[PDB]
Amino acid sequence: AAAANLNAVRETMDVLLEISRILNTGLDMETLSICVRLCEQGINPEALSSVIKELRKATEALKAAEN
Amino acid sequence: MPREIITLQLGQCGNQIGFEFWKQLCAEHGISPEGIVEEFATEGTDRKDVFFYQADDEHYIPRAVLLDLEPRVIHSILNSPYAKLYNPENIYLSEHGGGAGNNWASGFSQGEKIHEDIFDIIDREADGSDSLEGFVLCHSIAGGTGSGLGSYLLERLNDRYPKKLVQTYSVFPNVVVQPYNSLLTLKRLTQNADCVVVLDNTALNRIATDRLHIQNPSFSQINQLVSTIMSASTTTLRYPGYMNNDLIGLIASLIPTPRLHFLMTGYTPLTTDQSVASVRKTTVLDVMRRLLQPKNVMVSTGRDRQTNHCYIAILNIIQGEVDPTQVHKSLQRIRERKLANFIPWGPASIQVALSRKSPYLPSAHRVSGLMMANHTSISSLFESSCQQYDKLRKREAFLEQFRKEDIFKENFDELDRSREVVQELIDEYHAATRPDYISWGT
Amino acid sequence: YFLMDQGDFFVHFMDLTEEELKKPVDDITPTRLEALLELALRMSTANTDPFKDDLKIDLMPHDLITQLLRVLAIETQQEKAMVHADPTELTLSGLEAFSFDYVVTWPLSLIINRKALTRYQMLFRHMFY
Amino acid sequence: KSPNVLLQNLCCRILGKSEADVAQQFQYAVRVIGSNFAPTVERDEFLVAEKIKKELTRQRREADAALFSELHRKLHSQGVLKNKWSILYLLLSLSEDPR
Amino acid sequence: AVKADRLWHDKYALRKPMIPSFMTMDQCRKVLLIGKSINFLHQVCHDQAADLFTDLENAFQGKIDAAYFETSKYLLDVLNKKYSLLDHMQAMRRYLLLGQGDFIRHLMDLLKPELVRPATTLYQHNLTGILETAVRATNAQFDSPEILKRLDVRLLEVSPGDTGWDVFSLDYHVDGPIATVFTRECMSHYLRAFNFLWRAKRVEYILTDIRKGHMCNARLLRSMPEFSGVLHHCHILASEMVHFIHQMQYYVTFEVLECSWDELWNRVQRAQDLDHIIAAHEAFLGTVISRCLLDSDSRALLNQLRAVFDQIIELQNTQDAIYRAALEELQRRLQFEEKKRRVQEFQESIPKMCSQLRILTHFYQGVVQQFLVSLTTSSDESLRFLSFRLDFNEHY
Repeated sequence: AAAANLNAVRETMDVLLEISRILNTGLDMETLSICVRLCEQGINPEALSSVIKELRKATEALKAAEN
Repeated sequence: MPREIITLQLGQCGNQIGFEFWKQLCAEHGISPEGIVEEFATEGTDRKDVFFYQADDEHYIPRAVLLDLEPRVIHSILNSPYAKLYNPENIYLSEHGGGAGNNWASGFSQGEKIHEDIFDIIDREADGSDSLEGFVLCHSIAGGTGSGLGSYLLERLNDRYPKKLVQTYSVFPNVVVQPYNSLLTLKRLTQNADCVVVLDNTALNRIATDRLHIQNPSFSQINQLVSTIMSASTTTLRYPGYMNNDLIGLIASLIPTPRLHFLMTGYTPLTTDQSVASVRKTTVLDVMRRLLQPKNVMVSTGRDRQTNHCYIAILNIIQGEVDPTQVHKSLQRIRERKLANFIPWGPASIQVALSRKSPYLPSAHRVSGLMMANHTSISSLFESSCQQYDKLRKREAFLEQFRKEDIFKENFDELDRSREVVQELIDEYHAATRPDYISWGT
Repeated sequence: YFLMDQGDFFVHFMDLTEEELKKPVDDITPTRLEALLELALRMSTANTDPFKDDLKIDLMPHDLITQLLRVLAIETQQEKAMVHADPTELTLSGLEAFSFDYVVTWPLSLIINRKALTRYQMLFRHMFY
Repeated sequence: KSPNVLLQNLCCRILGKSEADVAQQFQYAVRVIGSNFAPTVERDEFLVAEKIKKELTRQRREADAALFSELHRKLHSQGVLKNKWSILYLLLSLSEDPR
Repeated sequence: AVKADRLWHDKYALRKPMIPSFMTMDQCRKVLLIGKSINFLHQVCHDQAADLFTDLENAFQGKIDAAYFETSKYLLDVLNKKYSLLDHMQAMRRYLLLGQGDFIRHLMDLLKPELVRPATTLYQHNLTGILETAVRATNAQFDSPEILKRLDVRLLEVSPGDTGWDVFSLDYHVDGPIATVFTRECMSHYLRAFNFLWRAKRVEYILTDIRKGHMCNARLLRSMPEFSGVLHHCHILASEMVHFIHQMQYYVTFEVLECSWDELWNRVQRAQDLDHIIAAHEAFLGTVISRCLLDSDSRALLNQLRAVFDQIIELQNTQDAIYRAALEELQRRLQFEEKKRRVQEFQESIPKMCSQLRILTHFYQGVVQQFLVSLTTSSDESLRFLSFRLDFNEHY
């Protein structure tokens, strides 16, 4: 029972990773698993994407200033 | 948005070709000599708006400006059945009836003198155009007005509309300054035009004599052939297809890019209307074979045995009842048989578009085809022009009238630069026979 | 077609067949052979013959010489001797397996049968070579 | 506290600096995170398929929609993750801008 | 409760057990066909016992066939002269099968200075208006105004400026009364073939861009040849790719669009029955489907085509970047002249171009080699003839 549930959960996570790969989303495994858990537990995907984009833009601005 | 094309008719030849082009468009669209749509043309399959503007009275008016330095022809046009087609306010004629005197430099100086009126006309037509695609200049390279004023207008259009295509209908000669006019015009076509359709009067005369059995073909008949070619050039506009419906794409396919803009023409059928060709169903393969026949090419290219000339690109607009499967089979057979030699340094561009004819134009042929081809043997014409220029320059021939004009009063350095540009063009055409041509000039 | 009346098409096909002289033509599908034949057709006066669409190209498992020898050696003591025979020692066959067949719909399918079709194919290949 | 720890953990590894050093970035993140507390994604199969098809066409791919369709089945095998559509929309949004 | 697309197909059904033994299968089928034709003429066209058992095997089938023929002929006439069935066929040929030369390449020619520009300032409504304007001067004046209203185009929108070569697809539909001649699946397959021919046209457009650039810019500027070495290193590979992709374009635009469109046009031209025109549409669809070679079972051909497209796109992008850099450098040199380091940097920029063009040439050679091997080793003689024609191209 529990082993089957864990197998189903891991199959779903692997399928989500594969779908992100085929979509070329460019989302890493840890970030994808965090965003998936955030959406399962209840959070606005719009807000999460906006925060991720703001953080990535700050990172790229720091990298450009480094260059 | 409309896709307007402004026609600039320069000198006798340019104005006559523009007049015959507008006549052909009227005949294809069912428009009366006054510009009014004929009752039989209410259900037309073409919207005049592409090349003509529509007046408030449902009159279709050509977006054509006719410029001549001599009153005789303008007065004959205003006394012609087509006088009502053109807007009289869109016709500028220099009151100084002195002309350019068959001098390219004088024609250029005159274009400079009439710059404001001409660029005002071009801007008026552009603003009356929702999405003006470009300008088609119909001129001769050997005269004064059509060469000089045409080059001036090409320069000013390239400067003001650097994103718009410049197509030319350039009449090649069969005037002691003719080599100078020809060299200057070839220079300006090479540097400031996106596409030059070469209309060789020698080849047109040869075709008129050999194929129509016309003893001494008149200029009127040559201009009728030119207008037929111009109609075939606009045939791809009238039938909605999937590709290359604009002058930018036409120029890029035929003049094979803007610097390689010397275009050879081909027309089919080349037969007098009196030649009722017996009951032979013209096949796609027969069409392509006739276009590939040297006797059906409307440009006199030298059979130089030294240069292995090749086709850079070919676009065939086939108008009429054409089976696309027969078009495909004809292209396949042409490739397998290598019936045409293509550039080795670039992809073989052979396109075939099938379109329907205008319901208003009588077609004796259920299927016709025009080929516009950029082919390195066109270089033989530029080489001939260069040899004529060098023959005149070594003799300082016909320079006395040039020295009267300010551009040539001190020296001929602009002539020498034009000769250099034409030499570079010749060398690039020779490179186009070689697989490294793509890298030859750069 | 089979009797090569108006053989200018066969003269044109000689040059296409000459590019294939190493291996028998049966090693290559007949679709491109028929495409070459039809692209040669429209260059010759053949419009007034609405019966060449019933012609098809068959790839025989044996060349003209070999098949002829086996036909003239079967039900005879020659089959044993020429069972080892090959066209490499003789003229090489790269275009002698091309043949014409006439597939026609019923009830005209009753007129033409494979017993006659084999003789047609052999005769046409011999004439063509 | 979860949004705060999420943002700090994301900024400490994705960026070489924390977004508390630039208060504009921190303020923007904290004002973006708290707008709504429920996912706002398209939960229809038709809309998900349309988004995937448009993404693949803008990617110049016209044969991987079957792969995305098959992968979303493996995702929907359990039938206990109702925001898989939410994460697919998140990936769509993160991939649409550069494409 | 039958849609307007199936008033002749499934407006009425057949009951196998409910057919007598004196009436055959084709007899019942023709009876159903005649009844469906009559109902369709009523609904959508809006214009104009012992003996029966015995005559079943003498002339009842002939009467049924004649009635079905006449009803189908009248329905086809009404649809053609009322709902513009032939006009809709010609529209779908022109818009989703490249039957009259204008469309996608002209839109690319117009948008080439604009496609690189951001698509956040360019939206599908402006291009829809441009298409509507330019289709009137085209053959679409033959199409009904509702047809031009139902015809649009999808293009780059909402982008900072990037590739738009592979995003261009005409979408076409027919009205309700005329949609019994052209079914839903028919229009869907027309759209699919339009997308395929759009990919093909984008590949051909990249090839033509390369060709026109290397035919013209060579004769548009005369400068030092020390930079021409890396140009030749790039352009040998670029010309091999040009010839390959022109061969592909000539093969595909001939064996995919043209044959199907000609067969459909000939069948419709001789078609006097709705079943006849439906079969013509189905044959066109099948011919377009057959040569796609993009299905799952054609994974090798699909990957080879994707690799060829990516190679063409990369070559075009690198050629454009090289041309931009050379233009900048030579403009700076001309400004300096008008007003040694410039020449030194212009020469130093050449070796990197040569190395990267050697790498690109090697990759293109490898990919073309694998594609030719896949074509030749296959049991389809069409691919072997394509490989033979490619070798005849004097590039391989």
